[PDB]
This record gives sequence, C-alpha cells and structure tokens, in this order.
Amino acid sequence: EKENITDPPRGCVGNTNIWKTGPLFKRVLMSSKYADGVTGRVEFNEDGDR
Amino acid sequence: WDMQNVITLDTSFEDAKTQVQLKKIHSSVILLYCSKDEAVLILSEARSLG
Ligand SMILES: *[C@@H]1O[C@H](CO)[C@@H](O)[C@H](O)[C@H]1NC(C)=O
Ligand SMILES: *[C@@H]1O[C@H](CO)[C@@H](O)[C@H](O)[C@H]1NC(C)=O
Repeated sequence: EKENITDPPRGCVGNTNIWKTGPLFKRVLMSSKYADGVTGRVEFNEDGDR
Repeated sequence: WDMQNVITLDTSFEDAKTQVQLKKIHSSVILLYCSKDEAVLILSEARSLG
C-alpha cells in the first residue's frame, strides 16, 4: 500500500551494499496492528512481541 | 553538566515527530549515535531545518 518499493538485489554478484529501506519495512512490521488470530489477538509491542 | 534530556529516534523520520524532537534541541553540543547514512540523513534534515 505504501510507496518507494525497493527490493534486495542479487547479493552474490556486484551487490555488497545493504537493503536501504530496512527500517522502513521494520516500521511497517512495528506498526502492524491486527484483530485476527486463531490462538488470539496478536499485536507487536515496542519490542516486537506478543 | 547541563545535560539536555535524551532525544530518542525509534523509527524512520516522518518530518512530523522527528521535526519536533529537533526543535527541542537548543543546546550547544549534539551527541549523535547512529550509522553512516542515518547520520547523513540527520545532518541533511538539520541543515534543512537550520
Ligand atoms: C520516495 O523517494 C523519493 C526519492 O528518494 C523521495 O523524494 C520521496 O520523498 C519519497 N516518498 C515519500 C512520500 O517520502
Ligand atoms: C484468550 O482467550 C479468550 C477466550 O475467549 C479470547 O477471547 C482472547 O482473545 C484470548 N487472548 C488473546 C488476546 O490472545
């Protein structure tokens, strides 16, 4: 749903730099609030836990 | 020591909340603890905000 979509390239040939939008995807995972779950309602805390 | 309170950067900058944290800075010496490109982005935002 968001913009500036980047992909980790083929790191074995000519790609030694890291994936620059790492903290972007991390912020997506931290802000990922849910209401679904079979075991129960799952939601990430400030440490990324249940 | 006249130590200003610790500014904490949790996620990537939105220029909505991190801008307010940079506006709280009014001391002389700024101690920055991050990576290289994050330091480049923080110095570019500090130059853009004066
Ligand atoms: C997406 O990336 C471009 C180039 O880095 C940048 O100018 C733009 O501000 C980014 N999009 C948003 C909404 O921040
Ligand atoms: C724990 O069990 C109850 C059973 O009704 C369920 O409603 C609840 O969502 C569970 N707690 C979570 C959030 O895992």
